[PDB]
Amino acid sequence: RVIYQFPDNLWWNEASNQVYYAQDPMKPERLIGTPSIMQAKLLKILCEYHPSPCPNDQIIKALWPHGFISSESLTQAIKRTRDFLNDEHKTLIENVKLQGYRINIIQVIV
Amino acid sequence: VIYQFPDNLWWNEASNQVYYAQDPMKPERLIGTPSIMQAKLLKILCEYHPSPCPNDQIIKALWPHGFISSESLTQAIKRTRDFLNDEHKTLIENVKLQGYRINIIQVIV
Amino acid sequence: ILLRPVDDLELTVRSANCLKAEAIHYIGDLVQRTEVELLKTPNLGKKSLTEIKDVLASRGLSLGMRLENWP
Amino acid sequence: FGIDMNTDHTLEEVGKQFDVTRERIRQIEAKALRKLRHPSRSEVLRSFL
Repeated sequence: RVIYQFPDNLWWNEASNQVYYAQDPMKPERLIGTPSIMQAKLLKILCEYHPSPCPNDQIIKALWPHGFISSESLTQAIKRTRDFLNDEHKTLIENVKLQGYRINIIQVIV
Repeated sequence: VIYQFPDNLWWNEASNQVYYAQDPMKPERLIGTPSIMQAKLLKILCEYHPSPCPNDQIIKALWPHGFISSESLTQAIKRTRDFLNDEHKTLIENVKLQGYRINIIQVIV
Repeated sequence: ILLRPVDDLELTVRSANCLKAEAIHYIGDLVQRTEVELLKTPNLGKKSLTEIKDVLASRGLSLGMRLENWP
Repeated sequence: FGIDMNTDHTLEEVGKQFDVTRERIRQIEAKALRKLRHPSRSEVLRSFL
């Protein structure tokens, strides 16, 4: 069981894959829900590289290894992924130009 | 490679992050990721140390391909001073007719 | 006019900077290139290109002509 | 330089025109000088050598 903490008391439980709000990681309070398989993919690419930024080419290759996909698809994926993780202030995942995207992780429980 | 500056400022080149921390392995207050040419300038300042870097070489490194207006040099330095919150010019010192020098407390390899 | 160097056009330091970075030295080299080829130059944006167009059109010249056996 | 004027002036009273600053007057004059040196607006003056 691997669980990741995000700012504003957010948690994501990967093994069962639930995003939620909870003061206690073992006791959820408000369940945001289940991210999609490609959404979990997106958080995977942002998560395996912390604290280093994940380059745009690497995430694009990983998400769609066999698809002719434009970078606009990656960017709208980030946007409509914020649509689900409710990061209105762009603080959960930071976009730094010509260097890629990052996700702010407070702690990891394994 | 891990660089310490005055006032407990830690820069990690592998992850390329700068932050305030008493313990290098435990960030306390994150400043963040400098831009590309900021990284080039920091690496130049850390790579001629102890000696300072002449202006021609930093000019040729920050913008090699095209000769650039001179002010940009100083202006780039300003931002590299400002992002590292070096208001007192103690992290980047300028030696007249000698170049630009950086202050490193220690390096962790 | 085809035998003057680029600086005669009196370009903004941004422009002359960019065109000197791509080894575009002669107005023939300016004209034989097209708008899209210039817009692909790094740091050469749309408004820079439009002011190049205005200034070059001041001197009775335009972009995109084909000059045989240049130079 | 004193063109169309009785006396020549140094950087001080040239600054006294709008803003009393020396290095700005120098840099303005130098910019004007390299701008005039441009071969496009100097052929009429080169003929006086």
